Parts: sequence; structure tokens; C-alpha cells
Amino acid sequence: ELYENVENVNVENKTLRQHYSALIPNLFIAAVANISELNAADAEAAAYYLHWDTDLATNDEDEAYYKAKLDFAIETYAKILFNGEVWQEPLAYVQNLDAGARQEAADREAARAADEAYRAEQLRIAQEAADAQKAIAEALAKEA
Amino acid sequence: LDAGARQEAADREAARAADEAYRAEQLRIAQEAADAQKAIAEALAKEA
Amino acid sequence: ELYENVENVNVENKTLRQHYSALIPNLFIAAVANISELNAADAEAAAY
Amino acid sequence: ETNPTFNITNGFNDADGSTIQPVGPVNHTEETLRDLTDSTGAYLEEFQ
Amino acid sequence: TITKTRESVAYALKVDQEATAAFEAYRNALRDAAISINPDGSINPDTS
Amino acid sequence: NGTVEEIVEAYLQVQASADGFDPSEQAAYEAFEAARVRASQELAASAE
Repeated sequence: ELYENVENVNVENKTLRQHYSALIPNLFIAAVANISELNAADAEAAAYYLHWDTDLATNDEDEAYYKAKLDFAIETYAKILFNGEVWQEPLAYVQNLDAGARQEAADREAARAADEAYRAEQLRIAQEAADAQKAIAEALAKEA
Repeated sequence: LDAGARQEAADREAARAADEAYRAEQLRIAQEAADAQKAIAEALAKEA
Repeated sequence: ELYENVENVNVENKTLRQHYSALIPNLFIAAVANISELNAADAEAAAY
Repeated sequence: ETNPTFNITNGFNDADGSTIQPVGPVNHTEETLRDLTDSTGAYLEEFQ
Repeated sequence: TITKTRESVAYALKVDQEATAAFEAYRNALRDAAISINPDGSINPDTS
Repeated sequence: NGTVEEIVEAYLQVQASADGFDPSEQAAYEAFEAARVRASQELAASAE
């Protein structure tokens, strides 16, 4: 979408699109890792839909559940760091550059308009008071 | 880079002109009101 | 907590979270040293 | 417009699975869960 | 889907704990039937 | 002297959390905040 767009501005010795282009190997590695883990999870859930190693001896079978919950939590906490370091923050940086550019353009325009309006208001008030003084002058000139 | 250079030159000139005009307007309004007060002073000096 | 937060801003060619992530090996070395000294102190106070 | 999908917006959002979710006990069968997972697995198969 | 799969596990483990508690209570009653033990820790021939 | 599993077990209450692990980042945030508060109280205890 930034093909010859008015929003494709210069930031950090480059334009906006070059950062997005450089984001490619990060996304590649992240996708490969996520795909491998998803394949492993798919195989695990498919091969043990109805198996002994899932409905164990006692009805309780709580120790295995808690061990699995521990392993799952360890994996999730490791994945938070992995995903945050590989692709989330490189993308967030570019998106913040985008948002900052739009915001600075917007409030620059707003500040320009506000300054113009404030100057016009001051000038019109001063001139209108000047004509009020003019009325005073003509009145007390006419009385005498 | 080209477009930014031209735009910054243009609005720099525009801002300079606007500031000069605004200063001149303020000064002329203040001085003209000063002469209005001058008319007040001479009128109420002449009445008495 | 800075996951897609309004406070995750850009500073020094990076965002806020990358500094925290880079803080990891420092904390690792510090913890290893402190743990070794605490183990030595524990053994000393227990054996005497 | 801009691309705010992965920054600023509600730091904890239900749209991505980052918000918290209170759970009571409700029985959804193994078949129901397998159907719900295969529904998205169909979409992800081409990538997979 | 995440929330629903969580709710399902919440139901399953709850019924599992209830079953374990009931089995423990009923086996304890059966054990107490043969040789009853007083609260102080002695056999009670009256109710054994 | 523990291992990684023991560390995550003890300081973040894995078993005491809502049944069915919440993979939400908010859950991790609350767990780490609770661990921080506990360590903060232990620090004042050691100070005294």
C-alpha cells in the first residue's frame, strides 16, 4: 500500500518500506519454528485420541496431569520470550514509526491551524476595540 | 529529499512573511489606538 | 506487561522491551555468583 | 490506514488471546474439541 | 477455542477429584466395618 | 539447589492457578507480579 504513497516518508536513513522488507528473515524463522511445533502437537493429539497412555490405571490420574501442566507452562513461558525476541518487536518498531509519523503530521497541522486562529482572534479583537476607541473619540469631539 | 528541501524553503519564507505582517499589524493597531487616546486627551483638555 | 502497551515506545534505535531482554546474561551471571557465595556461607555457618 | 494490529491497542485484548478468561466447569466432549481444532487446522493445512 | 478447551479440562478434573474422594470415603467405611478403631486409637469390640 | 522445573513450580503457583492452564500473557503478568510481591516482603524480612 505504500507504493508512491504520501505516507512513505524518510526515517533513519531509509524509507518506511525498507524496514518492512528487512522484516522478512525474522518472519521466516518464526514461521518455521511455529510450523514445526504445530506439526508436533498435531501428531501428538492425533496418535493418542484413544490410547492407554491417556486413560491410566487409577481413575485419579492426577500426577500425570500436573506433570503435563508443568511442561506446558514451561513451554509457554519460553515461547513468550522466543516470539517477543524474534518477530514481535521488530514489527512493533516499524508500526510505531508509522504511527509517530501520522501523529506528528496531524498535530503539526492542528497547531498551525490553532496558531492562525489565535492570531486572527487577537488581531480582530484589537482592531474592534480600536474602533470602539474611535467611537469614543468622535463622540467627545462632537459634544464639544 | 528534493521535495522536503523545497517545502522547507517555501514554508520558511511563508512563515517569515507571516511573522512580519503580524508584527506590523500589531504595531499599527497599537499606535493607531494610541492616537485615539491622543484625541481623547486633547478633547478633554480643550473642554476644560 | 509491555505486550502491545501504549507505553512501549521507541528509544535508542529500539523499543523498551529489547533492553529488558538484553538484561538477561547480566542477571544470569549475577545470580550464579550470589548463589555460589550463599552456598559457601550456608556451609560455613552449618558446619561450625 | 496505518497498521495498528500489533502495537498500542488495548495491551490485553481478546482478539489475539492475550486477555484473561474466567472459566467454570462445562463439559465439552473430546469429539467437540477435535472438531473445533480441525476447523482451524483446515485453514492452516496449506501453510503446514 | 482456547477458552472452551480450558473449560473442558476444568470439568474433567473436578469430576475426577470427586470420584477419588468418594472411593476413599467408601473404602474407609468398609475398612472400619471389619475392625473398628476408637477416636483415641483403640479397637472397639462393641462395634467391630 | 533446585532445577528449572522446581523454580517455576515454587515461585509461580502452577498448580494453584485456575484448572486448565491459561496461556494468556495476562496470566504470566499476574504470576510474575505475585512472585515480585513475595520477594519484596522477603527482602524487608532479611533487612530486619
